[PDB]
Amino acid sequence: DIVMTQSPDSLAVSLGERATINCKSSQSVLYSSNSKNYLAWYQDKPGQPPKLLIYWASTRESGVPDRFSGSGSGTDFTLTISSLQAEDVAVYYCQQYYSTPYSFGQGTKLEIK
Ligand code: IUM
Ligand SMILES: [Zn+2]
Repeated sequence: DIVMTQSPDSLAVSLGERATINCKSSQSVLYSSNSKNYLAWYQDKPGQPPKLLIYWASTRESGVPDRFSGSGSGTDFTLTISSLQAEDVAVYYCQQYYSTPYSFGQGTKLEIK
């Protein structure tokens, strides 16, 4: 199974500062025919359903501000929030949908320092 591993498990960043979250896939999720990374990022707020933030590893979902940026190819991916705002507090998850069963990381709890 393709296993997704996030780092760190928890991060306390100060408002206005940058938060960086890593996600590693056990095998490449970069499809050579497409040249696309089947990697997604979700933002999950307490008690709320998860919201899709970025897909194809770097494409932002409609409405998502550009301070959220996803990058990486193959096996190493990153979610960088430039200038963390109070509403950014949530657990962030990466997911691969390269091949079934689709899998997620254990999440990274992002908090205001
Ligand atoms: O808080 U919720 O998937
Ligand atoms: Zn901009």
